[PDB]
Amino acid sequence: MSYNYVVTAQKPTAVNGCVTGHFTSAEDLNLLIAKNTRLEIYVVTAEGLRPVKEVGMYGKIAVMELFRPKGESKDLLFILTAKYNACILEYKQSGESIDIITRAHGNVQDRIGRPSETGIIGIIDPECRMIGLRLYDGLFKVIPLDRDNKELKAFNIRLEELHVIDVKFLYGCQAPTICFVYQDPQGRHVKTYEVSLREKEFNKGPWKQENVEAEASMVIAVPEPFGGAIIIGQESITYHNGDKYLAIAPPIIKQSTIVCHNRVDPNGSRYLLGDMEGRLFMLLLEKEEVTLKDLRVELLGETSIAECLTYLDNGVVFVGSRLGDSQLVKLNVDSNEQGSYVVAMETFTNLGPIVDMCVVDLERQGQGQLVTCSGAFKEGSLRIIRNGKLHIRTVPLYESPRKICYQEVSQCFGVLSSRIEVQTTALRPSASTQALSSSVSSSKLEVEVHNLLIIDQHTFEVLHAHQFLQNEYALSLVSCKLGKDPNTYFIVGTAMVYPEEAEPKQGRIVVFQYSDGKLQTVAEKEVKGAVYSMVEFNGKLLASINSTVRLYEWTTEKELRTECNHYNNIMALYLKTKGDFILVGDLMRSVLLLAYKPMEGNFEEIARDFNPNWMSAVEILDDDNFLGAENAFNLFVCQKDSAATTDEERQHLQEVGLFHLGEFVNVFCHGSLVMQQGSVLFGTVNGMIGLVTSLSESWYNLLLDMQNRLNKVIKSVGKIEHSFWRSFHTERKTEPATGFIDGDLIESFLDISRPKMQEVVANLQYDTADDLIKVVEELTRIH
Amino acid sequence: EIETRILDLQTAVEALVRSIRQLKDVQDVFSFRYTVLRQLVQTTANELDRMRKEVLDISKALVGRLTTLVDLLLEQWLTAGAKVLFHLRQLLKQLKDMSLMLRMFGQGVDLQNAQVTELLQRLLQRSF
Amino acid sequence: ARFATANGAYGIRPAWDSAIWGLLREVEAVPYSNPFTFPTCERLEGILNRLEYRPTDACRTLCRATVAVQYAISILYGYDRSASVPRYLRRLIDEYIDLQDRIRRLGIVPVLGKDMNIVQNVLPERVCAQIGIPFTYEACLLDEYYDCIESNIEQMYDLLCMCKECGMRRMERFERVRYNTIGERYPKKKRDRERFFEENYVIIHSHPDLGVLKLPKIRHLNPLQQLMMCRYLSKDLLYDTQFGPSNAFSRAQGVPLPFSAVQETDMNIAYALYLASNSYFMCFLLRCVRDVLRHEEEAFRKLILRLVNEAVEIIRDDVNSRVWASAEERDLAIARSLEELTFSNGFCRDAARFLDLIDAFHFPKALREHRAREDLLLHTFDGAVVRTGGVNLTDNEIVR
Ligand SMILES: [Zn+2]
Repeated sequence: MSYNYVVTAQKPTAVNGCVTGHFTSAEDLNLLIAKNTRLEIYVVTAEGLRPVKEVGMYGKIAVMELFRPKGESKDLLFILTAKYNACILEYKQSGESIDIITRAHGNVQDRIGRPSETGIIGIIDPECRMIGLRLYDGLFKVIPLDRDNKELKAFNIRLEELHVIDVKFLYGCQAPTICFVYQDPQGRHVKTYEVSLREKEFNKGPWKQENVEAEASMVIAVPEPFGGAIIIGQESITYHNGDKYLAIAPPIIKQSTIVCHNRVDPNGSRYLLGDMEGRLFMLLLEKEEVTLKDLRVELLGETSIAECLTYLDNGVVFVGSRLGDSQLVKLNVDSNEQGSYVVAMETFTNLGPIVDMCVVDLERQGQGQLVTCSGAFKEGSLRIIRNGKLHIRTVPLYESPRKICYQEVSQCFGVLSSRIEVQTTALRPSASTQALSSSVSSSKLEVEVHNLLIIDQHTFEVLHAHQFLQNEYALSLVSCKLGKDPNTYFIVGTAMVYPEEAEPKQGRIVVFQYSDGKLQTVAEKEVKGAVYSMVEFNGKLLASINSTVRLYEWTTEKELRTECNHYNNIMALYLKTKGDFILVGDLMRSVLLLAYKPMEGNFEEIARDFNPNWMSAVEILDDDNFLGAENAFNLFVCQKDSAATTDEERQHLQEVGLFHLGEFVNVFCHGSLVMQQGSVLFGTVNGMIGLVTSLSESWYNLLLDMQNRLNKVIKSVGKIEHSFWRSFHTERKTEPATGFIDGDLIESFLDISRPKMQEVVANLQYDTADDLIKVVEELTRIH
Repeated sequence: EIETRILDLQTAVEALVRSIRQLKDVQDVFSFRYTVLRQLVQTTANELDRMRKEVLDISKALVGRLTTLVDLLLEQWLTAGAKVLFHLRQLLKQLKDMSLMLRMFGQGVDLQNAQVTELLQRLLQRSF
Repeated sequence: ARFATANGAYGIRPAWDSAIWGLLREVEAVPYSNPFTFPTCERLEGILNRLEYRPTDACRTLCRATVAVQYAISILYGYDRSASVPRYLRRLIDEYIDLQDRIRRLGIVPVLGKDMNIVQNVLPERVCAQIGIPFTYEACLLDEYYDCIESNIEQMYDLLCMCKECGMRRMERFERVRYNTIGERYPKKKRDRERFFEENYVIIHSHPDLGVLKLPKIRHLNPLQQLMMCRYLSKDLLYDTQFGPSNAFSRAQGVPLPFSAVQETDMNIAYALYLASNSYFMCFLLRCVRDVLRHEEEAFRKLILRLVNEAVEIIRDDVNSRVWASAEERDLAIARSLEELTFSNGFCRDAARFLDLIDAFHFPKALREHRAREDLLLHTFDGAVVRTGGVNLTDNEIVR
């Protein structure tokens, strides 16, 4: 079988959602950040956040709510995993005996159903009587919270509205009542129903359906003092308490859609809104002797790309960000000279989303450093992750970094980038704007404008910024000397995208060369389509021109010329060459191996993967082992059947490996951070940097037996089976993980209790206690 | 000519079946020439009526072969000729079903099936 | 005849019971009807609680168990019986094979070259070759077959059909790729495009709790036509516009889809792609009727099991009463035997065994055909055959 080993290096660092409450103790306030696949608990203090415990949980924490059932001094959590592994948690620490017992557990997966495009919606009623959950269109699963509920009971309620944009629970009314912005074919509306646990069905609700703006996207449940709910749209905010339709059309709201909301005071008189432009508005609910007098909006300032906002003591608003590094902003009652109430105080580091990276050994020609293209929009930057825990030097680019490639001989990093520009005047000045020199392409062949950001290896300043033509998309970049010519060249794969046209059908391949002090294009080559990616295949530039995976040869006259063709693809997004093998990992056609034969001068399809998946990133591990990953957060290894009775078997790769990574792999580059078999670092959207290391069969049988024994002892929070978490989850099939080893569980062995260590090793006597302590230390030093 | 009759009936029916399925299709592209709302539509309607007419002609000759079979006519030939009348009444029933779109062809299907039901009851009354 | 009363050759062993016989017999009598318009398991439950009995109560529940079991037989296990769920599946199979035959036949003569070759990607021999499964008539119902056909269908469209609507669908992919890499979702800005067929939400009314169907990404449906197609799909899974009365008028414009194509594109090519779009919707309609077959299946079984569990639950009180006061042998026998009948999907044999076991259980003449026939006259003024007819519920006996 294919024997590999996956181990995390940087734990996931993007925030999916955070909710505040009283978890650790009845007096103290707690802030519960939930980075993907691991929640973190903190105790808020005037000095700042104080970590107390970091739990690693076998599942993606999608819905996270803090509620207090009647009779509980604590609050209880409700973690709902993306694989539908709901489990109610509770804090229990007794003199440094920090432990989170699971009060209730159990899967709530609907066997049959169509998942909603909006995503999973999880809502708690204010009176703590039901757990509202939306998982599939036309259905509303309800989980009661009766004191006696050790195994979560689930009963779906049929629901008439088909497309629900948001559901919430109205405060005040004794009957638990939902309010939901559903989508009728004519337009979207808001209705209310009374959910009855006793009758297992809805009932006629408090009010009725009032046409809301065609973009209505949030429901906010205003507390008892005022009641009702605010249905935020894109241009008009509104209020629906007692058919008291109160609405406003602020101009500042029109600039961008609102994303997240937060309750400043229990009185519900102030709500802090946030959008992805990076702004913190406030819908001050001016009270009215209490009904509502009016709603108004004022911009407080600028934080990072908001994901989840929570208000804490002393006016310190936590800005959980996903597309950029998180902030602990503080509100000032008085205006600063600049005109922004907010002031940055602390800056946590988010490496996500990683789009492309490369291992560059510069400092010591050894122990290389990962220069990753982290972030997007205003938060885009270059993180220089380096072993040493892992040191992160951040170099802001003020604009989304797309691709990166390294030219050793010229001492520079080419970085394609794009900055959103108003229909043209720039929005926020960027690093590209402030470049030491710049030029525009003279090629005669909101709107983003791509350009290339060459960067010195030392000061990491932007030496040049070659802005491309109008309506130009640069998709790919490689630094390689082409064929005979000794000079290495920067080749950018550009593609025209006209707003009037739909498909990108005209493209261009431009080759550049970094002369000392000035950048200059060498040649150009128009192509019929977008060049999704390119690689330097044996002195020749293999270019992915839509589905046509052409291979271009370089002439002594400095002009690219085509030589071969292939058309068995839909879109050849991912091209990774290894020797002669060409891996054209497409979108829906999964992996399709190709090979160039010099005697024939043509490509041949040696094999093709047999599973209709959607690839994200792909890499040639070894000549016989082929890895990849898809949208379904799963890593799979395909093997070429070297010898077979029929060519049909040789042409069909066997999927020897299956494994649920839980992230969206976005890049695969070789090499390892440790100074001085194999190491394929991968960077995920959530800011994880993992490592794929091949293993011998002898350790694989040892580590797999080890995995099983550790599963029995190390109980999971929420009572999730480990094997259920690692299972290959895809809409059609769910097969157990095989061919991979979860390294995080194997590395748990270092600080499981010594008597529990004797528990696991007592059976396995491969040919004991310290013998296994040594081999896990052999495994922990690879990352 | 007891068994040579079984030979000619079966093979001629194979030809009918082939011509009829070919026919169905020429219609289907005529019917895909629908949702044109031109030359193809007219030339296909032109090829439409051609094929239909020729099929009707061949079946009418087979209907004459049927009357030849009946005037010449034991149980194994009764059942064998029953198969002929059965799928003949079936194939023209399908032809009528199509002819009912009727851009003639249907009444020719009618008069042939009228000879069919005549022959059918004429044989059933004696075979019983 | 004597069997015109509730107690027929295999019928339920009073005024309401005659209505039940009218319900079961109308199934076969009507020249044709929509199986989905015929009651489902939920409505069967509804009627089951509304049954009228006249003078034990345990025998009354045991009689209503025969009602539901005979009902299930006629509704689902009745392959080739009037308007049944499996009968729709098999008739559709014939439409499917034939449609792909038409596609293989494409290019026989002037009836409608490498462009044709890309069209024959739909052919079952090709799709089975890519999955590696042996070419088989049953393979169409496999989920993987439907998945593979999708990639070929949209491979076809991007090579030959580059229009405006399809243009938008292709651009979508490029943008979606960028938006997924940064961990975001496609925005609602570009809603200027007419709604794509996939985005629509339909719900089958026969089994309302089936969840929203994942509409197949059939292309080239005009906004207006998209409504009618989705409309019929929700009502009777296209039964009305493909069989039954006046099917010929709908047939003028296509069996699974309306006849439709884009302007300014070679019609010869258009018909070819249109055959692929029809075969793509055929495969959907097969897998759906399969799912509604299974959801009546499971439901019926569950209902029967619940009922028979109550039967042994109540008759045990009758056994203790007779002891305090051969018939005792018969009662305990069927008690144990009903438990032994697990109705495991066999399923017809267990169902037939059930009613035979109930037939072996003694009943008062007040419940036998004597009174039943008498009551019939006033108003006017077996499992063995079922076992034979009931065919295996497994798909590829039905496909045969
Ligand atoms: Zn089109």
